[PDB]
Parts: sequence; structure tokens; C-alpha cells
Amino acid sequence: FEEKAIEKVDDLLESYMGIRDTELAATMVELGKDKRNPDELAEALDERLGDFAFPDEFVFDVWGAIGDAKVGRY
Amino acid sequence: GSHDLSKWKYAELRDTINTSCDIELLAACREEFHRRLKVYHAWKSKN
Repeated sequence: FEEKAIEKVDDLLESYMGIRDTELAATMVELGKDKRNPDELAEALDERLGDFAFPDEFVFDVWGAIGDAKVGRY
Repeated sequence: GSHDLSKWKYAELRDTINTSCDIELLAACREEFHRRLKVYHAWKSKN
């Protein structure tokens, strides 16, 4: 699960910020893996990584991406 | 500009930077592009 999730997310990082970080991306996978909707994910991202000002579409794609990992969509 | 430039993708920013001739939009994108790296700097040095 988690390894493929981090990739999908880290790619979403690069496409947002221009940089890449398998750690920061993994923080986010871990944060929202066990949530129930993109808002719960958003609330947790806001806790630590608040200053990024991550847009809704980003928080959607990460919700989407992590979802795809539990399914096997890779 | 009175754009919400936090919605933009990194591609988006870099592209309008070396395409647009709108000086206001330019400085605005150049600033956003900066912000995100500045914020990433602050996160890196802590963890």
C-alpha cells in the first residue's frame, strides 16, 4: 500500500511546488490514510503543513491518490 | 492581481512567467513561485 501511495502523492507535490520530497509526501500519506473525506484530510494537513496553503484541488488529488493505493490502482 | 494564485499549478506559474507581458501578473506569479519555495524552506529546516 504505502509505498505506491507516496509516489502518487510525491508526484502531486512536484506538480504543485516544483520540488520533490518522498518524506513530506509520506507525511501526507500517513496523515490522511485513515480519514473518511477530503475535509478531514484538509483539517489534518492544516495542523502541521498549514503554511503551504494547499489548494482544494490539491487536497482532492491527494485524497484521490491515497484512495487509489488501497484499491490497487497502480 | 486579485487572482487567488495559490490555486495555480507549478507549471502554470512558470509558464505565465515567461509568456505574459502583463507586468502586474508577472510580479504576482513570481511572488507565488517564491512563496511556495520559501514555505518549503521553512518546513525542511525543521524536519
